[PDB]
Amino acid sequence: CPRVQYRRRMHYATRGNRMRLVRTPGNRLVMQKRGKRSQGPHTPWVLGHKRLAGTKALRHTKARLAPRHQKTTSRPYGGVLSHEQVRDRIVRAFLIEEQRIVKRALKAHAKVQKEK
Amino acid sequence: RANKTEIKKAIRKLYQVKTVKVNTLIRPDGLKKAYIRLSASYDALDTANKMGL
Amino acid sequence: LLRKYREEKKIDRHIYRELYMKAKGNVFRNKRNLMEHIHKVKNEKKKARQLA
Amino acid sequence: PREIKNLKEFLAICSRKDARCVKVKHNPKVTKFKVRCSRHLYTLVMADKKKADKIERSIHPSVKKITVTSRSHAN
Amino acid sequence: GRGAPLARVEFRHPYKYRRVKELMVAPEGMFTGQSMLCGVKAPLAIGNVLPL
Amino acid sequence: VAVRAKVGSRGFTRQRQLAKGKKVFKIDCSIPASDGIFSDDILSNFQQYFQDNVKLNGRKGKLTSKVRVNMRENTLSITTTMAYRKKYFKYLTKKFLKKKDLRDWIRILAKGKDTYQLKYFN
Amino acid sequence: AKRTVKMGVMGRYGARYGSNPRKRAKKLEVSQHAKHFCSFCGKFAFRRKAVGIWRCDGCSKTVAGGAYTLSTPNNTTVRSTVRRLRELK
RNA sequence: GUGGAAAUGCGCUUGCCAGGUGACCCAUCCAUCCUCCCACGGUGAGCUUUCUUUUCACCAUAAUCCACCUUGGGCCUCUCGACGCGUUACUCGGAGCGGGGGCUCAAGAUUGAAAAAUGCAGCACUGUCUGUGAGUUCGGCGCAUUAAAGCAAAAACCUGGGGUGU
RNA sequence: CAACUGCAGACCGUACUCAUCACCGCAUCAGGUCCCCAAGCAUCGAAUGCUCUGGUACAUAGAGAAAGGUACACUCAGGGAAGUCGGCAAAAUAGAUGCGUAAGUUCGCAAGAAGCAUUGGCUCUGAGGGCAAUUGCCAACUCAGAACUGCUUACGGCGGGGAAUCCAACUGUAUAAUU
RNA sequence: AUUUCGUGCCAACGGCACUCGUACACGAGUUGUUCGGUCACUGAGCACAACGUUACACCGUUUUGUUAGGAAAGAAAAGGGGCAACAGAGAACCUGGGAUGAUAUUCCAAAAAGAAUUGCAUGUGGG
RNA sequence: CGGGGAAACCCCGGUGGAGGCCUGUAGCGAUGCUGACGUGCAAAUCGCUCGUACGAUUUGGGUAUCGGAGCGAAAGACUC
Ligand SMILES: [K+]
Ligand SMILES: [Mg+2]
Ligand SMILES: [Mg+2]
Ligand SMILES: [Mg+2]
Ligand SMILES: [Mg+2]
Ligand SMILES: [Mg+2]
Ligand SMILES: [Mg+2]
Ligand SMILES: [Mg+2]
Ligand SMILES: [Mg+2]
Ligand SMILES: [Mg+2]
Ligand SMILES: [Mg+2]
Ligand SMILES: [Mg+2]
Ligand SMILES: [Mg+2]
Ligand SMILES: [Mg+2]
Ligand SMILES: [Mg+2]
Ligand SMILES: [Mg+2]
Ligand SMILES: [Mg+2]
Ligand SMILES: [Mg+2]
Ligand SMILES: [Mg+2]
Ligand SMILES: [Mg+2]
Ligand SMILES: [Mg+2]
Ligand SMILES: [Mg+2]
Ligand SMILES: [Mg+2]
Ligand code: NA
Ligand code: NA
Repeated sequence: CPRVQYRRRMHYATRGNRMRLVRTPGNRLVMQKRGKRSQGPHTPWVLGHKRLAGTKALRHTKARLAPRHQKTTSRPYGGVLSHEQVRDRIVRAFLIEEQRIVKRALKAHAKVQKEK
Repeated sequence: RANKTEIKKAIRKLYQVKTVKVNTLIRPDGLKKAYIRLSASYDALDTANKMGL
Repeated sequence: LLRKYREEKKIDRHIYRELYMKAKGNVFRNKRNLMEHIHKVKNEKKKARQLA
Repeated sequence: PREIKNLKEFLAICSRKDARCVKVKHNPKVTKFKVRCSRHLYTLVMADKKKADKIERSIHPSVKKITVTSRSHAN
Repeated sequence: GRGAPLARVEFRHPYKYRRVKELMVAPEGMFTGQSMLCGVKAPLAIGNVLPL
Repeated sequence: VAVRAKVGSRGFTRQRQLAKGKKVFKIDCSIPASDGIFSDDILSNFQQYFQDNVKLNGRKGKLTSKVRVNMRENTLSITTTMAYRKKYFKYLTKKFLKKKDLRDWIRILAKGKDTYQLKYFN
Repeated sequence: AKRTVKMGVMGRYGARYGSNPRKRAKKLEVSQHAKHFCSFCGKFAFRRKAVGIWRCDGCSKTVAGGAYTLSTPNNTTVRSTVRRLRELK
């Protein structure tokens, strides 16, 4: 029986203009706008587009007013990388530096040994 | 060409009343109309009688 | 039905896997068809175990 | 709207000097005290009929208190 | 509009504290994560850029 | 649903019953007994009219004494342990009123739980 | 060959476009939709995504390959030539 | 600043650099809100030559906030697998399946404040409900399929690397 | 720096219409004009027919079997294309289910090829599930079968088929107003 | 672009009729911190400045990171100033009303019928 | 998932839902009656019938190319 009308002043069904049907305490059926949804923080696109854990998906106004720990974790590269990618960088930093130290010593020792 | 803030200040100077809201519209014939709500401490009927309405 | 029998341990993981692929393979017509097959398989296992 | 949990929280709120009025609602089997401060309406719900009167008489005389009743169109 | 895939390569700026991103036509066998060497003293491998 | 139905069982239906029992419905005729609109004879057949017309388990006229109709002090009280709708006795009262040609003189309303009364209107 | 005797994947074209044009396109259509061996992780998981772009489901690597097949016979010859010329120094 | 072995939880400021949201609209399947039927009940009208525990109408809860069981996904830990888990469906696993215990994201559910003081129908007062089935693109499978067809951009905002301060 | 509190929150649009009468066609013209919401029954159904809510009785009317007309109206004995440049127009087939289906072929099709049978009403039977402790309670209409009984072949909606020759491979475009 | 509303009116007009009217006359009606737009984004694109050409600017270039032989920044930073979307991006408010003749997520007054959310400055308490 | 086979490999039944695929609404068109009208409802319309209807598809707003010129799946088509 009931049929509804747009209540704001845009009458086109686009992705940014989506409505839900609501019954009021006065026994009426009206249109109420439901907002857009964000996808939330992600890892960098070149490293795979993976959704981060411990972070909420908030729109522009909600993200500004939210507490800080709702968008981050308390570890290095908190709201940017995942725990697998943080481990890769730490291992890469230590192991590669070790090879440079080892190969520098070998080159110096071989030169001294050759000269004598 | 007047705005709401200027209208509110002009009313107090002319009639010595304090307002709480001003609403304006531009009529189809080009004139501008304003609805002015006075504070509860001031009687709109008393002011209109003094004006001569 | 197959998930319930595995949970209740009336069936084991070896028979469950074999019957799972046969159900997807259009072997059992309805629930009664599956149940009679399970009893037939279980009875044969009893005979083999008692022979061991 | 916010809910007060215990009495000592209610006494602080009712003494905040920001309360315009206190509305008392006499529901069946419960009584509610609704304190109208700025930006928020704080409510305190009591399931015990007695000592709900005690709070009503022991409220600050300075603050305005009203009994909520059913008003008609002409009322 | 183009038949050949393109590659995004990332370098360091020689003189400033920033990163430079380039876009080139990709040779066959190029993969993500590969190291590109450009210059006179670069070795002879697929995907490297050398003087003729 | 679970059991497919048959035409042979159409005539009879299960009445169902209450666990606690002793549910009473009252119809009050104090307003027209106050005036001369009603009569003692009309009250007498009113007792009989409800007695033979109220159905039980799909059949009418045979009461297993689980439904009691007796009325006292110008109030017809039905006491039963079988499930019933309060609206049913309002429907039966309307049938009686029409048969006696009094539909335009008496209207029936409800006060509370299991109570009906007859009043005039103007 | 239960559903179709010889048309194969080209059975979606009905009775249009001619038998020999359909045969020529069938060979390249099959390999373009096949799964190719990944040398980085040892899985048959390479699939095409737009012409010349291949992505592995296992290790999530992307490789520049050839149109309708992961590696072309000309590429195999080139890799051997370059390896020999590098070893020559 | 700080808690936990871990997933990760709880409570000063940014010349420069780096990421993210914005941001990309799906057949099929499942599905909220919603409306459409049934079963039970309350209220009011309708038909009644004869039948009809019967026909019709109504039975409503806005935004915002507090506290914290279902479904789907990601991950940690213990026990470390060749056969095993799983979809209607074209999958997957020593580059770590499955089972026990956990951390987290999304969509819902539940208790409460708002809020009966409102709304509806009958005549000052009365009544003021829940459970099933079908349909329906919010959301999910970051989804199949043609592709020599394969991500519009930017403002604004968010987090971190360094540095400063305590 | 997080709470609370006090004060202040500028400008323009806002009536009505959106069409068998409010716009464009000289007009209140059977033409044209983008978007959202969309009930019940029959039924595969946004087909087609009828209906609750909402909306309308506004389009010059009255009397009234001349001929000849137009029609989104029909029927005709016997024959059955003899009519005509030409089966033009009309008639005709028709849903669903079971069986059955040729030449030719690029092996995909041709194909609903062609053709045969059944179908109403009423009273029953069987199969296809869920949850709690073998029992109890509960939900959805689909399919198959039987006895009895009847026909005046009885809404709407819904392919006529076959054998060949010429041309163009195919889907598509294209002389708004004679191709 | 006043056809909306009330009261009156029947000369002409609504191809018949009118006591009716979107006709005629006289008076009324459109209320926003949150709705749409500007403020305040880029796109297909446009073309001020600068330069060049033309007897003559009323011509050409002006987004493939981007003007101009080019000194266009008022503590380092290369590449002038703008416009173009009322269906793309962006966007802090919801119900009830006995509140109209005509407006309402725009009106309601101290029990605001009320319940909220957000932008500026202030003041207190923690400091 | 079942069969057959020494191998190479070959068969049945399900599932799945492809296609400038088919019947058919809305939409987009315009074959026949050489029907109606032909001082018309209309300076091209009306009625039945008919083509297509997931694609080289239909459509709103914005933007870009014009008179010795523009644009054209090409008809001397169209450019108020
Ligand atoms: K044929
Ligand atoms: Mg305004
Ligand atoms: Mg093994
Ligand atoms: Mg093993
Ligand atoms: Mg585990
Ligand atoms: Mg409209
Ligand atoms: Mg018209
Ligand atoms: Mg049916
Ligand atoms: Mg229909
Ligand atoms: Mg229709
Ligand atoms: Mg004849
Ligand atoms: Mg002749
Ligand atoms: Mg014909
Ligand atoms: Mg044949
Ligand atoms: Mg047939
Ligand atoms: Mg052709
Ligand atoms: Mg023509
Ligand atoms: Mg006239
Ligand atoms: Mg917009
Ligand atoms: Mg706005
Ligand atoms: Mg077709
Ligand atoms: Mg003609
Ligand atoms: Mg010619
Ligand atoms: Na076609
Ligand atoms: Na541009």
